[PDB]
Amino acid sequence: TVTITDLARENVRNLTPYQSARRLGGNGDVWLNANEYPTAVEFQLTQQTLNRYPECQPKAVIENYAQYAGVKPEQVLVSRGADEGIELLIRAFCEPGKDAILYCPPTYGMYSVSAETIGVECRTVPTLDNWQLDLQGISDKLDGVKVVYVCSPNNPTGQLINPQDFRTLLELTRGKAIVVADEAYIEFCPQASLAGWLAEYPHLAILRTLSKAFALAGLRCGFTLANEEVINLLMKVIAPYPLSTPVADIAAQALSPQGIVAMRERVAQIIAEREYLIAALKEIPCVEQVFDSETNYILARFKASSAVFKSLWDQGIILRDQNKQPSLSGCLRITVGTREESQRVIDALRAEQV
Amino acid sequence: TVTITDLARENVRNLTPYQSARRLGGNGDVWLNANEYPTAVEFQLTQQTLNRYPECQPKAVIENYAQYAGVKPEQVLVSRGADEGIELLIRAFCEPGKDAILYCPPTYGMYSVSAETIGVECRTVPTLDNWQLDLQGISDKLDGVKVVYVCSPNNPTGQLINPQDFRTLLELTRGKAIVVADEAYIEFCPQASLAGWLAEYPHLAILRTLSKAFALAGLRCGFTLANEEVINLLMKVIAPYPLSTPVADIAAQALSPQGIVAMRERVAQIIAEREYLIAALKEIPCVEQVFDSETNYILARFKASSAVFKSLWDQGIILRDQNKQPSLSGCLRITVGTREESQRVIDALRAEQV
Ligand SMILES: Cc1ncc(COP(=O)(O)O)c(CN)c1O
Ligand SMILES: Cc1ncc(COP(=O)(O)O)c(CN)c1O
Repeated sequence: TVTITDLARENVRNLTPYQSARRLGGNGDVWLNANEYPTAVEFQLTQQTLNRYPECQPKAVIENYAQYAGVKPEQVLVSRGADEGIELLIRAFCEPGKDAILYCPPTYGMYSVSAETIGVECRTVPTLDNWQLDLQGISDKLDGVKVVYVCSPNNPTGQLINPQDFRTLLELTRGKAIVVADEAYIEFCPQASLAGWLAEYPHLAILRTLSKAFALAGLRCGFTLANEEVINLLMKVIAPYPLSTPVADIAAQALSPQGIVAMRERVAQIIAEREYLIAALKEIPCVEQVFDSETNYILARFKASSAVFKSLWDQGIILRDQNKQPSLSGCLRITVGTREESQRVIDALRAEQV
Repeated sequence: TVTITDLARENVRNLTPYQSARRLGGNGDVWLNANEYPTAVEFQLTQQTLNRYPECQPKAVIENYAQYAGVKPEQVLVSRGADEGIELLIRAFCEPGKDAILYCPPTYGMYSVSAETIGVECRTVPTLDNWQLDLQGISDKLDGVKVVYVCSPNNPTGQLINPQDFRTLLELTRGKAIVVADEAYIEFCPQASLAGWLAEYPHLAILRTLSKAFALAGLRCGFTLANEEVINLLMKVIAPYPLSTPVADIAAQALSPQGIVAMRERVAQIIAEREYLIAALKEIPCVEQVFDSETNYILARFKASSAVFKSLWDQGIILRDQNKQPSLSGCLRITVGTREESQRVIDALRAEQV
């Protein structure tokens, strides 16, 4: 007898779904585990046309984002979060069972999940001790690679990748692979974006999202910025109607000139709060080291991190365990929330210190 | 020199994106080309939690739909329309370059588009003259097939597939392939659903949507109904956060007991309007034949169909040309809208008749 499971693809049977979830509804009161902006920003629907299909690429959203990002509208694609952008790039450039993607741990886990699910080889070149790119390592492992993902600023470590090294990576991949700069957190350090480099690199693509600084993770709205040739290829593999009208409606509102002003205020707010938390953490006994951050989260190494994580977890303070990540033994990632939430973390940590 | 296009997958370079679009903004006043409910049903957001990520599978949506469909919650998956359900099935059961899908033209075009884009062989077995399944043909072309798609009622022809033949198809595929009954239009003939057959067939999957009878195409919300084993496999390949909160919010509202009552009223409305249009069309000179329908659209063969289509198009009456579809020479698909819209069609057609 043949089971339904026997009919599934081998890679699908053996893969482990992305570990995003880690809930405890009505149990935790302080959520600093998903890099979400801490407070809700309200939006209401303005377009009651739900009986009709939306545009594949809502014009107002594309144009408002292009204006905001400083790129041409033809260089923008909107999708269901940066997560879908990751998928589209593999779907368009990586032949299953032939081509591979390359990423550098420790970093965002969806690059690997998407490739493994689609059936594309995952090539890894761990970053250096300070999490900067191992350029020599990458240079000798590019055969068969079609897409390279580099998160900058990096999640979960928090630092920016030296642009001088992005220059090198872009040269190494010229005429060989698409370089994807994941800028999910670039709003917190806008001057470091590679968006203005498009005219120099035909193979450069950039991932953006409304889930973090924009405080709209619930909208599942992201973008890919690239030269027209790349955008048009991605448009050949995207679903016909990837964005719902309610999302196009509210996303456009959030990207209005006033919306941008508000987003920048949110960034300033988070940066000021981040610096408070960083300074405070460094003084806590159970904290061994706090790593520099250019995002809305902080990576810190703790003494008995698993004990600390479980202790805060039971207290309703939900963080993100990084102990199993390469090079991140003893590290926990703390999202920057409100001052009160930072104080909850600080006070709880001071309660450990053995 | 290597171009960006040279880096794209061969199948991606050669494929032709799905032909959904056919717009003429502010030019057409009567839209009967996408099988959308003709009037907007208003919904407002009730959950201002947009800064937080949604659940992968919003509980209220899953439970409300399960209740409505008469199946167990564990037998339901929610996605970005039935379009994504089509994708998930290929993604979970079809190994690119090894396995194939099978469908029977003329039918919905996304089965082929998804398979071709992913890189899975498309096996076709045209339906018979009356668009019923060519069972003998299918029986001899199942080698390597992992997923079979059958739209019932069928788009664009409008008729139901004889359940006696679904029984045969299910036996032919037992322990070999997943049979997917596309029930995007089952709300118009609910008694014909195969949802109650799940306990008898481990390999049966059903596609459902909120885009038609539910009048919520703008929400991009669909479902897949199947036995738990199948649902769980599909859940291994779906994106971590496939549904936005605004959509989960409003979809749940539309699936409330009162929402179901309203949907059924919409169905009754459309059926009554459909019968009016069918009866009227048959009498028009330029109409050669009107085919039976159990949906919210009517397929009809016309004399000089291309002339008729262009004529109405220029008059602001937008239909869906089927002239290029196998066996559908001279046919146009007319969505059932309001009485006024049906009259516009009837009056325009009577203006031809040469
Ligand atoms: C580095 C990184 N990239 C991309 C994403 C996805 O962003 P999205 O909510 O637009 O699908 C995330 C969200 N955790 C992320 O951390
Ligand atoms: C037969 C059929 N199946 C599936 C779909 C997709 O439905 P959705 O708007 O839920 O992605 C459609 C929409 N035209 C359809 O006609």
